[PDB]
Amino acid sequence: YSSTQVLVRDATANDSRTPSIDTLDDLAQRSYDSVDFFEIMDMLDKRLNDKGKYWRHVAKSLTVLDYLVRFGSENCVLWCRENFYVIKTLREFRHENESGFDEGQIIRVKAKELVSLLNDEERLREERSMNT
Repeated sequence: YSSTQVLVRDATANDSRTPSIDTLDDLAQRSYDSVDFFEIMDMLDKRLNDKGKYWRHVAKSLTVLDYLVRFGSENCVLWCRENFYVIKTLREFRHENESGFDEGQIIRVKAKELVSLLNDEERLREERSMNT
């Protein structure tokens, strides 16, 4: 029974837990309600715009977005198309920790893939056709 604010905040929290499928699928289901959608995308917008030490907000928000564009509301797709700039800037996201370790690498990878997916509307439609 968790609120949508708490669910989306926990899913994208700054910690090393990756969002659970349980959580991604509940988000996806909730994305079909216009009020929940507002809440989910509000938080994801904030977190995708984070930088530097808060890279985990980005990485996780990207995972959520990647799941929503396949399993959530068609509005999740339209949102990414409307805010495509945010996603595209993430293909070059950098954060080197003070040990000289690139944490951005996986974000780049995912952002490159999601931009690719978004631009290949026929492939995206095929995937979306398999959702329940």
